[PDB]
Amino acid sequence: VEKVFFVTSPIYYVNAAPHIGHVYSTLITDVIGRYHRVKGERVFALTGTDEHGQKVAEAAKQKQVSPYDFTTAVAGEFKKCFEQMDYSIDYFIRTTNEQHKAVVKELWTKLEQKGDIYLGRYEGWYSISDESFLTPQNITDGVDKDGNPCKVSLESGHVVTWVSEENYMFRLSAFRERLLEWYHANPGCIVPEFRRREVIRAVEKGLPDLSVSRARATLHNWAIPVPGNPDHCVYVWLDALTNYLTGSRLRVDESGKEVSLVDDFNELERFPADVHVIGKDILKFHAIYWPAFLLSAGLPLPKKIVAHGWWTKDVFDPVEKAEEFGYDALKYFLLRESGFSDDGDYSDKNMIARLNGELADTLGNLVMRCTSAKINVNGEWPSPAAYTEEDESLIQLIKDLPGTADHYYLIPDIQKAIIAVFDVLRAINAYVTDMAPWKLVKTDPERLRTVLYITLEGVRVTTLLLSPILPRKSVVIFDMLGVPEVHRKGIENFEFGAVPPGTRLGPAVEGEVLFSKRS
Ligand code: MET
Repeated sequence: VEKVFFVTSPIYYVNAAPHIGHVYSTLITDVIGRYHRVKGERVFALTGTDEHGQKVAEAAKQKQVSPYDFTTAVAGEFKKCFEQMDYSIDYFIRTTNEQHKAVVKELWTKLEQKGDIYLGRYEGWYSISDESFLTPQNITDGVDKDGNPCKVSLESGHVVTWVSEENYMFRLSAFRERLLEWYHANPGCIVPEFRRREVIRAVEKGLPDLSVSRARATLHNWAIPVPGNPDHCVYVWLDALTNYLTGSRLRVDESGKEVSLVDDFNELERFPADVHVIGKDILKFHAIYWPAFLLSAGLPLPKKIVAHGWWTKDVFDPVEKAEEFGYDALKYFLLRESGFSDDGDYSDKNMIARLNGELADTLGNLVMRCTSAKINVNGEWPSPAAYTEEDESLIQLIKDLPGTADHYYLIPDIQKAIIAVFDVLRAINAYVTDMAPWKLVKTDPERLRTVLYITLEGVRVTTLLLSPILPRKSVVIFDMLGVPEVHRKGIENFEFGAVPPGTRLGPAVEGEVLFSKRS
């Protein structure tokens, strides 16, 4: 299928200012989308804000402001944060958007028409902060904002309240077997594997029907009305999930403004998403509810959901840390340190260790060596002579790197991808140290040609595969190496030897620093 590669992030509640967590989830989305662009693929990356609901309404009230004013303000904060963070997201959707509201009504009507929505009651627990329905097995004892007894969610520890309302119910129970068939027929669809196992376990125990409307008073009328029943408002999560479907049907300005909503998702060739990036805290909504709505509506299911280890929505300001330590470096650190396990050492100490250790010493030092006037005296890419077995062994590593990094990026496990690239980087260092090209300038010019060219090409290819992570710094590196633009993207330039000998390096600004060491 030739289609637009469609990668999304969650859309974040606007009850508070954007923080780390939002920046991480969108960072992952950004990176995946950036990697597919360097492969020369069509990409559409989506991010945005979740603006309706009781949670947000009550946050706006607590600040003595109108919901319209409050969502617009916080959303603007989110837009400023993501711009400052230097992403490359193709569109920023808001659920207050009028074109979005129309897709929600369409989808609602489609589910109703398919027979999958009936009027019933929900009587049970609810976490307003998580906008989540919970069974009694999922709550426990706690304390409110005053030490007063109360019940909280096991999931998140937020206060839960009992709800007894006549609600429109979605027939989630009817989709249990079809979802299990989906999980098993596509064992890559949920990443990492242990979260794929969790979802299956849960669906296997059985599924209750899901409330998809609420009484309009309860939401403070800050919500999308149920089509043909203005007493009710569409559940914030059904509303929220439809974000993905909406964004797949929006034609976008050259300045990121929606200008048109197309009738049919096929028209823009984006739906269904090839990867949903989410945090572990919103797995049920994306891996159970979402495909059930889509199976009901006759729509196509996503290909991959990847749930990382952070808590999506919840001492570290992203922009200030990036001002201190560097943007690409901060992004690199976040991506390198965490797996699907949120047990990352995020201290200033470990940030500096990785900055100095890997960015400055492994990669930075290596770039400076092969470009320096000491070693590379003609400031160009040499023609290599004959390769020795040690030469060939390093070359093999470089030739194998792209296919390996590619598979990691596609899982997606971006940490593993970085580790693979830096293994090759550590090897190239060991080769350089072994060959001592600095001594070779004098002793053996022909030998140097070989060592230097292999060093250049290794640095080029690692840098290319590192470019979705270090997008500003890779441009600097390519500039230093003198790599023509056309060679900076495309799978054509994954191949060893795509930049010809004789290519001149780019001027030198000997106020160096690729990465300046710290503390
Ligand atoms: C459809 S993504 C919804 C995510 C939710 N608004 C959150 O912030 O966790």
